Amino acid sequence: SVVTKAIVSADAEARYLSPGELDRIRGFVSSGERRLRVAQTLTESRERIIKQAGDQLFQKRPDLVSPGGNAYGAERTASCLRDLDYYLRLVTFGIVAGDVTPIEEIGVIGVKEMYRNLEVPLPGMVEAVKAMKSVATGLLSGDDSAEVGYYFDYLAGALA
Amino acid sequence: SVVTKAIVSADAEARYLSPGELDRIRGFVSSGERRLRVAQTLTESRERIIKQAGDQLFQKRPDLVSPGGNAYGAERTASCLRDLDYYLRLVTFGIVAGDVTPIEEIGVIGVKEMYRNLEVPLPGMVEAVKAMKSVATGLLSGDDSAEVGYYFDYLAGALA
Amino acid sequence: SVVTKAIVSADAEARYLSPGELDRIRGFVSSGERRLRVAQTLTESRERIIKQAGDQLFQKRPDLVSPGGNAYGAERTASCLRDLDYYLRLVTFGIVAGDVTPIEEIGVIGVKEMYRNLEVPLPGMVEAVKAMKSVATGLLSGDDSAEVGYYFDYLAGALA
Amino acid sequence: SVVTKAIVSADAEARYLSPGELDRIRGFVSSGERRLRVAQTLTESRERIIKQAGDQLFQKRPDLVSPGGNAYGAERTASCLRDLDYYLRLVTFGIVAGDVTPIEEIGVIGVKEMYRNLEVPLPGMVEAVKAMKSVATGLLSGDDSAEVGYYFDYLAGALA
Amino acid sequence: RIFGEDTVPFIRDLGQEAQPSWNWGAAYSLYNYAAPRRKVPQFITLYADYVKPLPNQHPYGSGNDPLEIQFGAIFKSETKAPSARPAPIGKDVQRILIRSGNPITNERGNPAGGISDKTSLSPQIFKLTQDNRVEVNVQAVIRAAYQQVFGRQLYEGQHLSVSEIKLENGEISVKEFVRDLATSEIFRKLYWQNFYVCKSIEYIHRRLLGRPTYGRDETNRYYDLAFKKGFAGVVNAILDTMEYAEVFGDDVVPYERYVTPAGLNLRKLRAGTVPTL
Amino acid sequence: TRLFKVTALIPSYKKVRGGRELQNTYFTKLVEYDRWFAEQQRIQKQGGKILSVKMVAGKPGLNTGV
Amino acid sequence: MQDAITSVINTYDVQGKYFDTSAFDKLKAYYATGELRVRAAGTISANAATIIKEASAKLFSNQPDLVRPGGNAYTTRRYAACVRDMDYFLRYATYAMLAGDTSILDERVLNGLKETYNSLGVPISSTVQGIQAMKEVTGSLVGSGAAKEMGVYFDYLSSGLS
Amino acid sequence: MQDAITSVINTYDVQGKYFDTSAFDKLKAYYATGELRVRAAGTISANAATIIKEASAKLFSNQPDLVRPGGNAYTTRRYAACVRDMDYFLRYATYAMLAGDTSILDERVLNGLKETYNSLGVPISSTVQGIQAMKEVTGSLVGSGAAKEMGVYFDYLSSGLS
Amino acid sequence: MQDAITSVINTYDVQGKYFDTSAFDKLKAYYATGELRVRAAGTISANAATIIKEASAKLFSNQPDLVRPGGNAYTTRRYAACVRDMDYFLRYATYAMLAGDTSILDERVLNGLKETYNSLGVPISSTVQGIQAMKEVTGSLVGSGAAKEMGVYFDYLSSGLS
Amino acid sequence: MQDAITSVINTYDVQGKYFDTSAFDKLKAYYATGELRVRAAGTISANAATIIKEASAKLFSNQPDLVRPGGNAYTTRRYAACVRDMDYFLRYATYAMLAGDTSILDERVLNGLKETYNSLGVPISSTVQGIQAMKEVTGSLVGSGAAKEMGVYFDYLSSGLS
Ligand SMILES: CCC1=C(C)/C(=C/C2=NC(=C\c3[nH]c(/C=C4\NC(=O)[C@H](C)[C@H]4CC)c(C)c3CCC(=O)O)/C(CCC(=O)O)=C2C)NC1=O
Ligand SMILES: CCC1=C(C)/C(=C/C2=NC(=C\c3[nH]c(/C=C4\NC(=O)[C@H](C)[C@H]4CC)c(C)c3CCC(=O)O)/C(CCC(=O)O)=C2C)NC1=O
Ligand SMILES: CCC1=C(C)/C(=C/C2=NC(=C\c3[nH]c(/C=C4\NC(=O)[C@H](C)[C@H]4CC)c(C)c3CCC(=O)O)/C(CCC(=O)O)=C2C)NC1=O
Ligand SMILES: CCC1=C(C)/C(=C/C2=NC(=C\c3[nH]c(/C=C4\NC(=O)[C@H](C)[C@H]4CC)c(C)c3CCC(=O)O)/C(CCC(=O)O)=C2C)NC1=O
Ligand SMILES: CCC1=C(C)/C(=C/C2=NC(=C\c3[nH]c(/C=C4\NC(=O)[C@H](C)[C@H]4CC)c(C)c3CCC(=O)O)/C(CCC(=O)O)=C2C)NC1=O
Ligand SMILES: CCC1=C(C)/C(=C/C2=NC(=C\c3[nH]c(/C=C4\NC(=O)[C@H](C)[C@H]4CC)c(C)c3CCC(=O)O)/C(CCC(=O)O)=C2C)NC1=O
Ligand SMILES: CCC1=C(C)/C(=C/C2=NC(=C\c3[nH]c(/C=C4\NC(=O)[C@H](C)[C@H]4CC)c(C)c3CCC(=O)O)/C(CCC(=O)O)=C2C)NC1=O
Ligand SMILES: CCC1=C(C)/C(=C/C2=NC(=C\c3[nH]c(/C=C4\NC(=O)[C@H](C)[C@H]4CC)c(C)c3CCC(=O)O)/C(CCC(=O)O)=C2C)NC1=O
Ligand SMILES: CCC1=C(C)/C(=C/C2=NC(=C\c3[nH]c(/C=C4\NC(=O)[C@H](C)[C@H]4CC)c(C)c3CCC(=O)O)/C(CCC(=O)O)=C2C)NC1=O
Repeated sequence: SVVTKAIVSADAEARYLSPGELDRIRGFVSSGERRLRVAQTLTESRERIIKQAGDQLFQKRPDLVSPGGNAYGAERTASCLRDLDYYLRLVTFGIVAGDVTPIEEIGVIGVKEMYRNLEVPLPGMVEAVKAMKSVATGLLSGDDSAEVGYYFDYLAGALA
Repeated sequence: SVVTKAIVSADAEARYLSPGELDRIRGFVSSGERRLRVAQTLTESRERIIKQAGDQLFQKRPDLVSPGGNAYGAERTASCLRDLDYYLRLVTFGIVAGDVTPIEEIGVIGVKEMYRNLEVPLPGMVEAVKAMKSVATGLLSGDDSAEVGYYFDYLAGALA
Repeated sequence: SVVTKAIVSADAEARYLSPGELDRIRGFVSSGERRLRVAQTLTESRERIIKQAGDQLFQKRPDLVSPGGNAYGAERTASCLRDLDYYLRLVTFGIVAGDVTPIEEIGVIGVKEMYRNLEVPLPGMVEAVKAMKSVATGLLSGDDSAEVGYYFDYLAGALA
Repeated sequence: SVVTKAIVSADAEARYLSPGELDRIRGFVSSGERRLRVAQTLTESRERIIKQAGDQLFQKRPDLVSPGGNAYGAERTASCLRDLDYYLRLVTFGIVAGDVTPIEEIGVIGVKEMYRNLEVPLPGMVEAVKAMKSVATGLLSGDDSAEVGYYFDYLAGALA
Repeated sequence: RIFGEDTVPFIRDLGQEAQPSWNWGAAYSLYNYAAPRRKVPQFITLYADYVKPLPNQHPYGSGNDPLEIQFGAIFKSETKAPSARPAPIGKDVQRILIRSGNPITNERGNPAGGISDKTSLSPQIFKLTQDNRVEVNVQAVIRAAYQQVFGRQLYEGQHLSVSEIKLENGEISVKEFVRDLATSEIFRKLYWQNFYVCKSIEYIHRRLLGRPTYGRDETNRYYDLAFKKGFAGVVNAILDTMEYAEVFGDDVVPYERYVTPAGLNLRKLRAGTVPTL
Repeated sequence: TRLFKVTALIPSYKKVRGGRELQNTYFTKLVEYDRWFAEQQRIQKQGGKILSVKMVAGKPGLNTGV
Repeated sequence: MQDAITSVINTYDVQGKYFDTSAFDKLKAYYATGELRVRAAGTISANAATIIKEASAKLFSNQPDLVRPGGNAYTTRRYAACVRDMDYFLRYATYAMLAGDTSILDERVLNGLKETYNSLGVPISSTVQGIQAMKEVTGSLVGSGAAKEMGVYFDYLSSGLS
Repeated sequence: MQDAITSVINTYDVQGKYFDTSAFDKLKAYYATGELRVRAAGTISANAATIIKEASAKLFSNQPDLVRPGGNAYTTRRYAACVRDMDYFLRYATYAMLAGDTSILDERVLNGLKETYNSLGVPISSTVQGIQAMKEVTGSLVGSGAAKEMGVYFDYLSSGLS
Repeated sequence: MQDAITSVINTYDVQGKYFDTSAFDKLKAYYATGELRVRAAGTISANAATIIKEASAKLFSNQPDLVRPGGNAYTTRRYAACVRDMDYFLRYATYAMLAGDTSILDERVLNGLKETYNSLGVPISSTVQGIQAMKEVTGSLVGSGAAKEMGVYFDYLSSGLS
Repeated sequence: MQDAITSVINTYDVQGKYFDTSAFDKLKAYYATGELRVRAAGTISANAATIIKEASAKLFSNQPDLVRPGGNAYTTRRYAACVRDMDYFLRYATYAMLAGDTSILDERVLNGLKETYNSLGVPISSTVQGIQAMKEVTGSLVGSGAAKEMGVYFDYLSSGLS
């Protein structure tokens, strides 16, 4: 979270928190309810976001669900949608926390080794998360959309 | 090569070559003639090998040449077969060198970076390498087949 | 041995053995019968080789046995021949191992300071090992004599 | 600067700036307007602040301007007040920059050796900086008083 | 006087007439068909060097000094363009190095300047304090270690993964991680086996201690360590110096502490960064 | 004789430093045999106290394989 | 390194002057563009691999001999070095765009880069063309207002190599 | 570094070409010479101390000024430095002979040796004389066939110094 | 030397290719800027002594130490040498601007110049500052576009001395 | 580093000759002046800070622009570096005087100092003026003979820089 980031920076520099990051903490706690309402607005739209993103991904990449591809078959497409579920939940966690820390610590560290073990193509992941970004930004107003897109494109860059 | 690797392994500890290294070089220079014969037999028959290997690869992984695939289209398939020709040339270089060294520098360092910058799927590369190995071992006798198979196995594991 | 060196070199980069290391191990195990017959031949004629080596040393270097020398006296001559016994045993160890690591870490590592602590001239040691090489290569067959000679040359270069 | 420090941290790690670092820069550029207002207010009042702080210091520590004191005489008192003006300008630079880096570079690194070569007392400097903080914070608003006093206390600790 | 109206000029080298001694090597470099291949002037430089103190130079010549860039190990070559200046630098000559940080923290004036408090002039320091037995500081320290030892990140196949795992797990310290990097086969390939031995020693010294060598004491010591023990001997000896221990303990990644005036000139004298009048 | 397991206490006698350094004073680490003589010397230089040393990886008294 | 704020601070400190109207105008001009710079930096960070893709593909389409045998980028190792250098250029152009200053380009990138490339045999013209290709590819993603900002730093790098 | 095999491989790799009859002829030549090269390498490894012994003694006998006071080799330090340089020369000539290529000599020894010796005050004529001493000393030990092979690498070192 | 037209000709000749649309576009760009280049060159040639006067005055006013005793420019001979160096920098910047390429700058100024100043003890930083002074003085006389063009080559000289 | 005794030892070792009467005469002269040297060194050590204070005060009074904005000694950092350099010069001059040989100056002080200061931007002439002011201050404290002795080393430093 933002508080954790400020505390670890202070501890690394071995001094108390300055008025600047104290103001950072005040601003973060002042915006908590907006983060929670954004987290809901994403949460009711789980199925619509995930299914639209999967449809767009397999529109751009028919080879993935083509015979011989990674997502060929109903069960493997279900696993695709479940991975998108994981990443949408992680984006909600990041929005609530104020930074991307839950996103990496749960789904970015070691993701390349995991998906190499799973024959999962990383370009497919980045296209899927870009589709989820485009879908999720439409659900929100501009002020919410910008911050949510920050988490989404951080995740896209990390997957790439 | 064997000589190069032995010399660098000697130089790193500032010593003359040990009896084991000299014996290894002796074995290599004694096997040189059959190594050249293997390099022959792979070299003349390579239009065949490339064509059969590509056909087998695209049969076992139709997704690559399906719409949305990496090698979709005549020109990208041509680039695919060109890469196969590159790697089989590297294999003959390794056979004459007696080590996987020329393969390693020419086509293993940064290969993941390059096939990410091209989004060539590494599992497809590994499948193509196994296809080339099977086709090439088909045209060699058992003693030659094992030797060429070691280099193909190194290439496939490196791309994996 | 050869297997130990290949395994540690491969594990240095945390990787499986290269076809080069597999090939050197294969050549090592392929030649086990000849080197083990060499070990037979050397261990059967220990006392003869040791005696002629001592005689050749004493005639080549009358300095050591003359009064005031390191080898003057019956006990010190006995220690001389005892060290020759040790070193030919180490040569047999290296021959069966296929690498000079047993010789290295039994009789080579710290030998300089050791014969400094014994006031033993290192030129005397190299003359001893050259005499041992000559006597052993005289008895061995043409192909086996060279293989023994390379280990003896390693030992000679190691001492001084 | 905040931007300089974020860029240097990202460059040291050979990475792009993270969402947290961009968030810090976003907050900094948002607050830049009021920090410019604070700096301009502190700049317009330089004569009043320097004069009032100088009289407060000299009445609080008469021994500096007494005969035999460091600042005794018109020219030495002028040099005293000119150092005060230097540090006021440095505080304004820190205000605009968002951190104490301009202060450190221009007037904190090597300050003790310089004033030791000048026979200038360090407690006198610390009390002068404290008087400047009192005068400036008294003239300007309470909300900006904390922000300005942060840099003033940094300077007071540095010269202490 | 020498040629007159009717005689073609000739080279007046040894045996033709008396030869000057003060320009001997330069002159016989000039009376060579490879003289046009050298573009740096050699006589103005020589006659200026005869009347001036020693330059800021590696004790084995200017071709032994690498460019102070992030990565690469770029040296001047004697053969592509000679451009070679030899200097009679003795064994006790101590080079003048410039601090990458607080100027008065230089060890020549302040022997305790290595343990001095870091200013904002100094580079980023990476220290591992994480439980020394989820943390992003460990990965940051790993990347900083790769950035110092190699100057850059390596490709994925080249990572010392086992050493990294031991690093976040706490079995080894940052110093042991740096040692595993610097003694690795990849470091030997990149910075040892393709270079002149003293060039490799100089570059490795700069990567490991963060400063160029001071003179022929250090260069000769590491040269003899090369002679006796090889690349591993040199690298282990540099890491086993006391100076390393005071400046970089077991916890902190090495960083650049000193530069040469040429390396400073590379950054400062670019038209953007030159101080405007 | 490959790996030693060494625990030690190294107090600070030259400075008073305000960062976190509890990990630097008391620590248990694995040192190689070839590294251990120099490591023990360096620890004794700094005024540290060596509490326990144990052989871990290798086997004591190996004439070969070390 | 030196950014726009530090550049103004230094140019006034060397004069010994306090901030005047011109100084505050420069500081305002920097602070006004901060949101654009941060948004562009975020976009470039999230799309760096795509930018390198498209610039490399364009460069090796105009000059296919670079990646074919006998070319400087012909091997997996040298192709990796090429795309790595392009990534370095993109990262430092983003840094220079955030800073508002070209100083970091001079003191972390362009210092000795031309002579290093001359030593290595790296073709300078082809590298300048790759930098230009990164410039067009980035301009599409960031938008015109940020495209103009990235253009000056890409041109600074190109003139440094050239 | 580079040996004969790697030299042929790199030539055909830069040409993007295939191993033709000429390439296989060169490979056959190296494999034919390999056993002689290995025997010579082992012999030189056996007698390296002896070769340095005799070459140093002969060089200092032909030019006794070096070891008398005022000579470049007059001290224990400078004499040991001379012996260390000669031991490098022997070891690296042996490496080049076993490889069949002088690239290792170039990059590891000759790139920077002239300037090092000129800065140290080391005589280069006398160093070439010492290299020739090692040359004709090792020629007797390795035999005429192996001497003809090691001589080209000793002459390469001498020409690089001269 | 080499100019823009010769640069394009050489680039296409090494490839063995005939001119295509890109090469013709580059040639057309040079032909478009030729008239501006000629005007700027004539203006500079008319006012070279002036530009040297203000640049030297600026440099020696901001750094008076250079011309006091113990300074590098302290004598009539060394002051004349300094102003001669500035004159040559200006002339070759004009040559490069006319040619459109920095090849003459390298060949006739920058090859071996830093070594020469290092031997002579010339402060290269002060020389670069004088070059920057000549740049700003020249720009005012030549106008906006001519100033940008001339500043390209002045900055090339300054970075080359680096 | 070599003193008078070491210089005699080396000039007799290069010849290979033992000591004869002349060497003993030179050594006796050095011991004759040794008491003066030790007293001067002790006096200078006792008052190093004072000497630096008047020397820097005189230099900055004679050249006020140095410590004003735009001068090379305008910062606490740069002022501290300046007085640090002055301490270097005093300490190494004391070393050279105590050794009776100017070798240490060439050996540890004047080597690469011109290039270092020229890269930093330090005024060489003003540093020489600081050295001369330090000479004047040191002379009055050490007395006439010790001043004449220290003057040769101060003049050596000033001529080495200039
Ligand atoms: C919260 C962090 C987390 C993640 C992200 C995660 C991913 C993950 N995906 C898996 C399988 C899978 N994942 C995918 C999805 C991929 N297929 C491609 O077409 C798409 C580009 C892409 C999805 C957008 C597929 C097809 C599989 C089945 C592969 C197989 O079983 O062979 C599996 C193996 C378990 C299973 O088969 O159900 C894991 C662990 N696990 C975690 O603990
Ligand atoms: C921007 C960083 C910077 C600083 C801070 C700075 C301070 C500074 N103050 C100086 C003189 C002085 N400074 C003082 C000030 C002292 N008088 C009292 O004791 C007070 C405790 C104290 C001031 C509150 C005095 C009295 C002098 C005159 C010293 C003399 O001439 O003997 C000098 C000597 C040169 C000169 O007079 O111009 C410097 C360099 N210079 C810098 O470049
Ligand atoms: C003005 C300063 C100056 C000096 C000093 C100088 C020395 C000098 N000595 C030379 C030859 C020589 N010099 C000597 C002298 C040495 N032989 C030893 O026995 C003795 C220790 C010593 C005589 C005392 C010899 C023997 C040669 C002939 C070298 C040869 O041709 O083989 C040569 C080359 C021939 C020529 O002059 O054209 C030079 C240049 N040249 C100069 O311009
Ligand atoms: C951030 C977490 C952290 C903690 C908690 C910590 C405690 C700590 N205290 C230490 C020394 C010490 N600690 C004390 C304090 C004790 N003296 C008594 O009078 C008091 C009852 C008591 C303090 C209230 C003293 C006196 C020493 C010096 C060692 C000695 O001489 O006994 C040391 C080792 C030596 C050193 O300072 O380098 C540590 C590691 N270090 C850490 O990094
Ligand atoms: C000798 C070392 C070396 C190698 C190996 C190498 C490979 C290489 N392959 C490329 C493109 C390609 N490579 C492939 C191959 C893929 N198609 C399928 O996905 C398969 C999984 C796989 C082949 C089995 C394809 C389709 C392209 C074209 C990509 C595009 O259209 O942009 C390119 C880009 C430029 C070009 O095509 O010439 C390179 C440089 N270059 C080298 O210097
Ligand atoms: C961060 C500042 C910095 C930079 C930028 C830098 C450039 C640089 N590029 C290098 C290699 C390379 N760089 C390139 C890229 C070029 N050649 C291709 O044709 C392209 C046209 C072009 C890129 C667009 C290539 C192909 C190599 C391989 C050359 C070799 O290794 O011999 C190397 C050699 C060291 C190594 O590869 O590890 C350096 C030092 N060094 C630095 O310290
Ligand atoms: C000033 C420093 C210095 C020293 C000391 C020194 C010693 C030295 N001893 C030498 C040979 C020798 N030294 C000795 C002495 C040994 N014989 C017995 O074993 C004794 C144990 C011992 C004497 C007590 C002998 C017999 C030789 C002749 C060896 C030979 O000719 O091969 C040589 C070779 C002479 C030449 O090549 O012309 C030198 C240079 N050199 C120096 O620059
Ligand atoms: C592996 C490539 C490599 C080589 C070869 C190399 C040579 C080399 N030789 C050196 C010293 C030396 N080398 C020699 C040898 C010469 N003088 C004698 O007269 C002979 C004619 C001749 C040898 C046959 C001597 C005498 C020194 C001592 C120089 C001195 O201490 O001033 C030194 C400097 C040691 C120091 O700092 O004092 C180097 C670097 N360096 C390298 O990186
Ligand atoms: C014992 C041999 C030796 C000398 C002489 C030496 C001088 C020296 N002075 C330096 C900085 C400096 N030196 C000065 C001194 C100047 N300021 C004024 O103009 C004066 C005229 C003049 C001094 C009287 C200044 C201001 C700096 C700071 C430069 C900067 O930070 O940009 C530096 C670079 C920073 C560092 O200390 O690492 C060196 C190396 N170093 C040595 O190892």
